[PDB]
Amino acid sequence: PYASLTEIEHLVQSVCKSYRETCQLRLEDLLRQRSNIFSREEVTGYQRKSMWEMWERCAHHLTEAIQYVVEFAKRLSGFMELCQNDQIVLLKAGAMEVVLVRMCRAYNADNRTVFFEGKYGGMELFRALGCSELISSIFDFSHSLSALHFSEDEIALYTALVLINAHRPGLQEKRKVEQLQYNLELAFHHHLCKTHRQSILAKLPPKGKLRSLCSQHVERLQIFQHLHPIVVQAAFPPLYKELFS
Amino acid sequence: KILHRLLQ
Ligand SMILES: COc1ccc2c(n1)CCN(C(C)=O)[C@H]2C(=O)Nc1ccc(OCc2ccccc2OC)cc1
Repeated sequence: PYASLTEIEHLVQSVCKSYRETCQLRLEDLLRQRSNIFSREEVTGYQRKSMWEMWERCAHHLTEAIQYVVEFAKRLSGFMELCQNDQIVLLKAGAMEVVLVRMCRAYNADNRTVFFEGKYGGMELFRALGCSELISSIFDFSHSLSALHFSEDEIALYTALVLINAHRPGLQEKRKVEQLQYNLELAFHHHLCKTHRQSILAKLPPKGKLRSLCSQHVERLQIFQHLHPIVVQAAFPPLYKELFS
Repeated sequence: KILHRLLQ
């Protein structure tokens, strides 16, 4: 339990630091690359790729993103003090949710494009995946977060809470995770109060929204795996399969 | 498998 303001502010700076250290993509880099947009020729190229090649490429890049989220957790105060069961439960449920939130940084609301393999492209880039519902949902979600003008520090505190969620089924030290979650909640809300940003509280996504996105991801994978079981077995990252089946 | 190994 964090009692003084100085303690709470120490948590804030600690969380923000752990975040900055474990982003794979610098905000500055993503912003200054925004003019670098796939041409119609390249978009057509993406649309002509097989469903299985596109899934493999997507599963690969997401897996790399997940690895940075694991590093983020390993650097988070409190997380490494939890038992290994609980560490795994939190990452299993939360890693993809954190990726989805971090993705808003790589999203340009001005033209509805996302950073993918070196350039920005709209959602039509992903048509070969055969999961437009999932894709447009992800895009709408990133759009909603972009409208809030999330700061880097807000992203750090919000993703720490996404991860440190005491309601995850299968936790052995529920009360310990609860205490960590509460301390992080005070840190997030203190920072918002300090920065006159508490108006974002009502505008943050409803809890089950992130869960809906991860469920859709799993559901689409299941269908893909049924169509291409050898591809998943032979060409999907081991970590990705472990997390998503 | 992997998450175990990544955590240590
Ligand atoms: C977390 O923050 C970010 C943001 C962007 C990127 C990264 N990290 C890592 C580096 N990167 C590269 C190298 O391209 C970017 C990326 O992966 N882009 C990207 C990948 C997949 C997308 O939708 C497909 C999809 C999404 C979710 C679930 C299943 C899916 O289909 C199977 C859309 C964009």
